[PDB]
This record gives sequence, C-alpha cells and structure tokens, in this order.
Amino acid sequence: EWQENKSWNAHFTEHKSQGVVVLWNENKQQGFTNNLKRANQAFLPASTFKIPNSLIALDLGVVKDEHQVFKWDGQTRDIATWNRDHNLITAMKYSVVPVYQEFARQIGEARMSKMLHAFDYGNEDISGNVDSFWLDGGIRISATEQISFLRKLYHNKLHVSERSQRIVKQAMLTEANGDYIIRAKTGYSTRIEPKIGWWVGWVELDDNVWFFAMNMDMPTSDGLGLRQAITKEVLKQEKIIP
Ligand SMILES: O=C(O)c1cccc(-c2ccc3[nH]ccc3c2)c1
Repeated sequence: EWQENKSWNAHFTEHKSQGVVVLWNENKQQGFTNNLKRANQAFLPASTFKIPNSLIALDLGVVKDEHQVFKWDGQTRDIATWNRDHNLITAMKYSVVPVYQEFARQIGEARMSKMLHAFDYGNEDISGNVDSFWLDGGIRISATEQISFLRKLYHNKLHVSERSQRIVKQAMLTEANGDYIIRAKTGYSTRIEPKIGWWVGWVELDDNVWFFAMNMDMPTSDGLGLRQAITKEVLKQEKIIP
C-alpha cells in the first residue's frame, strides 16, 4: 500500500530545490511519498553503493572485519579526510571512494555482478569500469528500490551471512540518542546528469522502524546538508522523531 502526500513538496520547494522522500512504516507495511513518479525514477547510486560493496567485500573475505586498516596510497586528494588510514567504519563515515574502488577491484566483475543480482539491487547492471561503475557506469536504482534493499538488510535476509549484515549495519550507524537511532548512508552523484544527493536508511524506535530513501537535485556541493535537514523535517512533521 502506497500514499502520496504532495504537501511534503514544500520541504524541497522552499529551498529552491526538487526531490523525493519515501517513507515506509514497517509495523503497518505502508509507504508514503511526496512524489510518486520520482520515487520510481532510477539514478546512479554513487556512495550509497558503499553499502552493497561493504556487504560483498565482507562476505568474500576482501575485508576481514571492521578493524582491518586500509593504508592510504600516499596520493593527495582534494578531500582531506581521505588522505589517511581508514577502517570500514571510518571509510564509511567519510565516504572514502578510493578505499571502495580497491574493494571493487578485488571483488571483480563476475562476483560483483552475481551478488548484485542475488541482492535484487537496482537494475543489477555493472556495465562500465569495475572501480567506478557506481559513479559513472550503467547501474541505476530508485528510492523505492533503495527501501526494498534496506528492509532485507535490516531483517538479515540478504544472501550473505548474518555476520556480514550485522557489521555493515554497525558501520551505517549515524545518530543515536534516548529517542531514536539512525543507520544510513549519504550519496552525491555528479558525473552523469542530473546531479543529485542521496540519503537512505532507517530510523529505529522502541516498537517500530521507519525506512527512508530520499534524493534531491544537487547542482552544487553547497546544498549537501539539505539531504539530512529535509529528511529530518519530514520525520518531525510526521511525528516520527521529536
Ligand atoms: O556524500 C557526501 O556527503 C560527501 C562525503 C564526502 C565528501 C563529499 C564532497 C565531494 C566533493 C565536494 N566538492 C566540494 C565539496 C564536496 C564534498 C561529499
């Protein structure tokens, strides 16, 4: 069951932007969105792909655990936090592309393609360079398809070990207080038009879970903070978080 609530469009319009927010109430098995066409439009996943990439690397032994250190290659890049050592947790927190490109190269085309099909992930198409296909290749995924995948991850139903899914869910931890827990991943797609930002994940409450997936036009890096700000406003409006 799905419900469209165009009143939420104000959260994007007021910032001279456009996007979609999709919510899923797990207890009630009901969905909500401001825009239902865009909810089903497929975009590059960009750094939201670090989730499936982490799951595959762990299950194949490319990553031993969340403590294994991945040494900086000594190449200075324009993101300061990337020019240092990382483990799965910090590479995830700072969306460290070069670490995950190496994950992909060791995974390889065959295993990556097979596991994205087993995940039923997006259009399951890895056409392009194995170390960049989620940034400028043919893979595509929608917000509603992001939800479907995250729900399986939450329930440990993806076709990898329970251990692998617990570790990635730990790495996704974003916010925790006495009222809620958020596990999520950001994305920022710029190599193919239209440029967008992602935020996908879920909110853990005492007796329910709310999955969310949002994307929004992002012509400049100046609006990246709106990915989280807009989503949280919707959650507040719907009285999901205070
Ligand atoms: O998905 C993210 O939230 C993310 C995480 C880490 C870095 C960036 C990012 C990339 C290019 C940029 N150019 C100017 C600013 C800027 C920021 C985005």
